[PDB]
Amino acid sequence: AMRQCAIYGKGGIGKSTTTQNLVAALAEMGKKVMIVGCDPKADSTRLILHSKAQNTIMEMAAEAGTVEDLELEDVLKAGYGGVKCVESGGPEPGVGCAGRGVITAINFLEEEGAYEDDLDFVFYDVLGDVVCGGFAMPIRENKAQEIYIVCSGEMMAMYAANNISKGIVKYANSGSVRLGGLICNSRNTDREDELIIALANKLGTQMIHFVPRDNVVQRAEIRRMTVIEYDPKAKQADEYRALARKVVDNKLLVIPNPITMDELEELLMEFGIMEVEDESIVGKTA
Amino acid sequence: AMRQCAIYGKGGIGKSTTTQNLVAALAEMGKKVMIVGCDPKADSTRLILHSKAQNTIMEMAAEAGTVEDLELEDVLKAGYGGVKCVESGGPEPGVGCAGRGVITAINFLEEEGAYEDDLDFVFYDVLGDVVCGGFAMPIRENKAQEIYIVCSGEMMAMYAANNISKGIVKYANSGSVRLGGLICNSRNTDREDELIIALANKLGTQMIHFVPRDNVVQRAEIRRMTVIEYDPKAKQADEYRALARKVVDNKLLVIPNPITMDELEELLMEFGIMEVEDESIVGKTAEEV
Ligand code: SF4
Repeated sequence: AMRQCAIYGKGGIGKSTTTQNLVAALAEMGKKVMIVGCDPKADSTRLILHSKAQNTIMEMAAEAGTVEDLELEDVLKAGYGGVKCVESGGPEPGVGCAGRGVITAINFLEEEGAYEDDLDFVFYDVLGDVVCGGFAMPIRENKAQEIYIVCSGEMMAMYAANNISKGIVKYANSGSVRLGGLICNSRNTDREDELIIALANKLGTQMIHFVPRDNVVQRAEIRRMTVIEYDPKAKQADEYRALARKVVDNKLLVIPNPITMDELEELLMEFGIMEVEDESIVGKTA
Repeated sequence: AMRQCAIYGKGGIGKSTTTQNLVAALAEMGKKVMIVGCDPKADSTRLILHSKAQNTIMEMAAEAGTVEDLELEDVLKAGYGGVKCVESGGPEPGVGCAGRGVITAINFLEEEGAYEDDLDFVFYDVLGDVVCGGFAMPIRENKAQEIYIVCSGEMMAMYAANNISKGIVKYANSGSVRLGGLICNSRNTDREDELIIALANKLGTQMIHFVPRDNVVQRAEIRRMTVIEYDPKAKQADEYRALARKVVDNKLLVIPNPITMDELEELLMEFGIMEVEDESIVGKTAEEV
């Protein structure tokens, strides 16, 4: 039956590009898939639909008067391989809450029968900069049972993974939301692969796939498309199919073990990302 | 007469380093200052205190029962130049709202008379990666009158500048809160100064200063310090004394004119940041060439 997944991770490490490339690979294997974009920039569907910007549920609602008058056809678009795409829309600057926006989007999709239409998979594309109650809404309301965290071998992306893990610990007694694994979006940095496997081991999960950097991703991105669609023969295309294969097959759903800031520094030093701090020069004029 | 300011801007562009270097020059120049860190990392005070991490109000309250069981001395620490320091602390991951925490920290500091104590400036350091109702708390509740925006000549920094400006508009209508200027944190990107001068004009504001890239900032950072403390004769110190002098003298406080997404992208393209899109290759497979 339909699996409900979310991809969570920091901004500016290519999470949405990895999400759309994975979803493309899943359509190619013959799964029927929906992407529900929950990023405030609303950038989670452009490579499926070949568009500059999909009209969001917030925008279309606040324009049809309210969500009550909105037609599913203005909001749900089909793109590469029949993948169905919808955007939440981010909060209204200075007043909104992403928790309220995501609930509106989901409640609206249920009501119109989106979740029932032959779907194998739904992927919530969600921001993990700050893991407040708003961005955790898909977890609190038991909508994303299988979470995959995009990170990279850098402090802030790994801190965002840890905080996402703590969001999953909080809802543990409540429902069935589980961490299914980490995805490492490569930044070309030494031992990044080994850093994310070790972080996975300490979190009690797996690194499910290492996504390499390859120029073919940007060649496809400039054309508003996925690699699967642009160049089905590319080495990079086989890397997205492999990750799709491991996600379809995946049974390792856990409640993770969040680590301390001291244990995070310890992995980042051990893997050559961070240096010994020389406590001796602290507070001292030149 | 105490001036209540907020520095808003996206993460990963050096915002908190610029803020602390600005507060450090103001203290060097006779001013009594308080920094209220509002970033979830709670990174707004380390270079003032030469400290690894300042205890946050959220962490202390939860361990001490509630915020009512805290004393001022455990929360407000003084560092370089008499500069008073406080970290709100960020939301409990998965449950909390950043605004709930920032409002709890601000009521506690008023209640303990920390705003009456011979103060020239309060500076809130606020993350602008998403301008929800939470991170606008200092603006919705009339605590910050003058907002300055750190950006850089990068797409996401300037998208953040524009959403922060729309946040000011929502409250400036029916409030005294105003936009005081853009501060460019250089990334040594070509024509950055011009891009931010142009964005400032389109918004109705000024580019109050351009902060260059200088390796002497990391020399100081590495020792947990501001450049004014680490080497006042440095060229980069006068940069921070100039930005300070302009904030002290500033009388340009505006309701901004936010720009559309198209008007912003045409800026990025007019100054060589964003590439012009070739519409003829959109949707074209390699097999179609
Ligand atoms: S919960 Fe998170 S998103 Fe909602 S308002 Fe508070 S901070 Fe913003």
